[PDB]
Amino acid sequence: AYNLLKGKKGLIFGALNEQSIAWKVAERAVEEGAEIVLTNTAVSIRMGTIGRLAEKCNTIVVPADATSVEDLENLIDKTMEHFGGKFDFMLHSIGMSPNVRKGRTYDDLDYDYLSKTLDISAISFHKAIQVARKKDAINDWGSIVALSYIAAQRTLYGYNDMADAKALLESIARSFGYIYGREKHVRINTVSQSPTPTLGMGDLMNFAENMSPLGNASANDCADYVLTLFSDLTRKVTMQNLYHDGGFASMGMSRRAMKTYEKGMRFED
Amino acid sequence: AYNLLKGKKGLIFGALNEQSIAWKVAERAVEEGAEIVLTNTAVSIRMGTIGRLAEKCNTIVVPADATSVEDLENLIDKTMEHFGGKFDFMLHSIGMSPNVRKGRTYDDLDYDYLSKTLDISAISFHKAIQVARKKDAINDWGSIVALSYIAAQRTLYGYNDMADAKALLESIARSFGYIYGREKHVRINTVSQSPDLMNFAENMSPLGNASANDCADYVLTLFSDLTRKVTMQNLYHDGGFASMGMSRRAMKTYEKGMRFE
Amino acid sequence: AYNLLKGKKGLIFGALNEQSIAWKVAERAVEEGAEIVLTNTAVSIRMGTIGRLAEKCNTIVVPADATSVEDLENLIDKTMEHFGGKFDFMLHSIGMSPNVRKGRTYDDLDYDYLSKTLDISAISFHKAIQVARKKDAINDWGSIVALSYIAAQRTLYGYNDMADAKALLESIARSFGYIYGREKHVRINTVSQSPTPTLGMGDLMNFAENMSPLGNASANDCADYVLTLFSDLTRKVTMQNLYHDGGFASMGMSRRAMKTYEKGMRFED
Amino acid sequence: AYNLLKGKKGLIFGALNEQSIAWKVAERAVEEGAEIVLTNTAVSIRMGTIGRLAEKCNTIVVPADATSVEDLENLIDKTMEHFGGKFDFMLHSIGMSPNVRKGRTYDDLDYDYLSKTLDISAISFHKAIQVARKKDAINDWGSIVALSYIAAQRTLYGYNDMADAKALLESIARSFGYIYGREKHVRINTVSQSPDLMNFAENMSPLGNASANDCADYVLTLFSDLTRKVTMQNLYHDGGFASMGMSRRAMKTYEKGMRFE
Repeated sequence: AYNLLKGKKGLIFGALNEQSIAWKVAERAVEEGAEIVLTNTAVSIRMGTIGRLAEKCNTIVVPADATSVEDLENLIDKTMEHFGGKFDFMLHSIGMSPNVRKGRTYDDLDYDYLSKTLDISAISFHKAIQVARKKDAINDWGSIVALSYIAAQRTLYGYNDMADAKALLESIARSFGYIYGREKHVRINTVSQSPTPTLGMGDLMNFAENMSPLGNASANDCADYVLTLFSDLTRKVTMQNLYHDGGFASMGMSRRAMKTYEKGMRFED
Repeated sequence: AYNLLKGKKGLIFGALNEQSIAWKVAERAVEEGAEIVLTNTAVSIRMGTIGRLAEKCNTIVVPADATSVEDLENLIDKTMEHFGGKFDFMLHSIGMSPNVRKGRTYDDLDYDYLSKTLDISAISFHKAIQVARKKDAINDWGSIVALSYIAAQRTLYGYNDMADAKALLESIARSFGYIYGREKHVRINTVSQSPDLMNFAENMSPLGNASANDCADYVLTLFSDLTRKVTMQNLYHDGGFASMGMSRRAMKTYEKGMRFE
Repeated sequence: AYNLLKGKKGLIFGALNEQSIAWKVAERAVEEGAEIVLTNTAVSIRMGTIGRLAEKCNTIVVPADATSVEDLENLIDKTMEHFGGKFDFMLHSIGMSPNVRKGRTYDDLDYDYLSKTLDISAISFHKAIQVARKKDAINDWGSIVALSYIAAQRTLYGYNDMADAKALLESIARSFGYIYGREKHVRINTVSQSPTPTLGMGDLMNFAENMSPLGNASANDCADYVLTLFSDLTRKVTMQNLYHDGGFASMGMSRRAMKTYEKGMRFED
Repeated sequence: AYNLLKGKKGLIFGALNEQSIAWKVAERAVEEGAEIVLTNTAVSIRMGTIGRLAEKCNTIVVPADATSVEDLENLIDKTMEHFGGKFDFMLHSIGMSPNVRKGRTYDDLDYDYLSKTLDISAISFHKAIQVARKKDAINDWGSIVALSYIAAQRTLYGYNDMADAKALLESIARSFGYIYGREKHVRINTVSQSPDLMNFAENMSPLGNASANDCADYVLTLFSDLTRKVTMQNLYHDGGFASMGMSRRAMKTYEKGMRFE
């Protein structure tokens, strides 16, 4: 409780449940003296899950499909209403693939499903920032963050069209980082996070834990790092893809990972 | 004339005119002993230019919208009929942004325009590979190349949504490289080619900018058996640009600009 | 003044004068509630410059050639004495090239001078960390930072053998990051900083200012960012080369840089 | 046999035995119509193995400690005498760590050992290029390659100070690439080659690990005129390893390891 975000206002997407990273950013950002507004889809809100978080953080849950420019124009107006003007930061934490959910392989994509994957997981970020820019919703030296994963750089079996969506997301962070930065000094970055619970499940989380010298970064560790990016101490950090993974991105082989791999290869013999 | 591609068969997208990289790849690939099939839009073919290349390369041009799975299915069928079965290599050299054409700023995109940008410039690559995979069109140890640009990594003002499309294209090369590679050992790579920006890149690059002729020669290596273990790479072909922070030549021009200010 | 480094102890190398980045990290780290020890060469101290900073921050200036394992073993003992035990963080900010100073070009190196360049600018970092590790000088979840520059990745005319030294420095951060991390969860990173005053002079600082949407990062901006890395909020950030450059690393061409370049190319005609 | 290097002349360091990449580069380079000169340490030559390669390649082996500027001066003189003037390409394939040989952990390095590691594995590359530049030994549009490994970017437990030496080697390629390129248009690149680690890399890489034969073929492309605009690059030649996060094959082996635990 350093009061890092004292007198700072933000919008957080993608708080579903207590386990979700955007949920932890929300409750941890207020803890640091921030006012926030929450958003998710009606089918996400109606369940009644996020409302509980929007009790804790005081503040409101504004319904919006983040792929709908209309829903985003409403979201920004209702967000700016609630704060009584501009805000400082925004957390984008959205992404799913109908290709993954319908069990299509990467060499058997449905291209309507792919358009949805790219729209929900990446273009939504551009849409959210463009609506904000047009309504001048964000103060000078504000901070926009989107969550990403290293499949954007290095292919992960079964992660499918989400890898390509994360690459597109990270590029939008650069492209829009330049425009918003040269104009109003607003910084835009991606945090490339460890695989986190709720093919990003059991065996992969063990591999990444063992490979990473500091182990996997928790959702709480992620929330911790993101606060730094919303603080004035990261003002000159923009257009970056920041690995938050206990060193995973910088590792070829750990002794601990090889010890497991060698057993898989040798144990029987 | 090394006969690098003797006995090899190729499909080439994006040959428009004599200045096109894809055009130079087609004529160099035939010089190196490859058989090829050309493809572009019906409208491109109708303008009469690509027919000149098909005659020189002793082959056919098959009309296809590369964003249309149906057209790509027809194309792969006609290509395999022309060759009498499977082929070895494929060049994707397509890309266009309606947002750029209409002079839209990056913070005033049309999202229907952006959909077209991504589809023509990136998803068209996935579509062509997936149709080829389903028809088993490509021989084991085949080679697929798409052309890209460093805006995929580093922002160029005014390159607009094409930067994001290139980032997506390069990711498709990796995603599909893994899938096509593990089975049939087909390699998939992007060549990040050279492009006032032209003058800046020329002076920044110790060897100067790569020409379309230069790029054609480099792509031949990737279709050759000599690059069989090179896959899922984004290969800078730019006379050193991607590895430069500042050259003497580029700094001298910039300094003169600071003094005229 | 968030009290980020409340009850935290560190060692800072390379404070020469008020303009120097390690000087600003020192005075800014105490401001955030840290105790520090200062070090430089006798010829740096004797001038009497750093002593003034070691008045402001209370604490001592311990003389040490950071290329001498003997001087470093003394430094760590005297540092741990002064704190009455282990410390938490360490700032490495050392580097020069006799090749640069004697005006030799990269294709006319003196190889004794190169050994010195690599030793002062990179191997010194390994030496400092190895001495610390052998004396268990650093608490669990401690943070080691070395300052670097993008010439490590992208060649800069006239920057000479320093580019190769920065590449070697950044690699040591990874190599030692893994060892110190898997054992005692100590994180190790490099901050790749903007060109900063005291070929990293006038025309280059203008180019980097114009190219970077947020302009060059100051020594004060750098000190700000480094505090985040010493804080508990970056615990899972290790083996990273972190660009702090107003977006330089992520830029191909800004409108503002091209406006200057086009004048250089066209103005006369 | 493409005659890729017809009329070209090369100097090759690091050929020890039939299994060496440098050995395979020498014999493939001659097959492709190059003339070469071989170099290794006096002690290496005395063991009798490399003389077999010099006979096959119809050439000489010149003794040189590649860390000795004096020996490199003698080598470049003898090479240029053998060829009757300038040559086109050079392969650096040297590297050894006394710290690794003596089983020193990375947090217990000997700094005299580390000096030797850096000198043999990295600075030797600068030394050879600088001596070649001063004697103007290399033709315009020549090609210099050194062999590297991805430990330069991503940490492998037990690869030790060799990881840092590879990071330094790759930086020298860029630093010297710019200087040699701007004048004489000589390209300088590193090839980041494949290497239980061998099994892990084989299963992670969609195409499997690159062999020394594979690497020789790829290096031929970099000595050929077809790669003239490729410089200051670190080129992964690894069947896709550098672009992989996790493969099905690698994950299956790892899963079996988790269950045996």
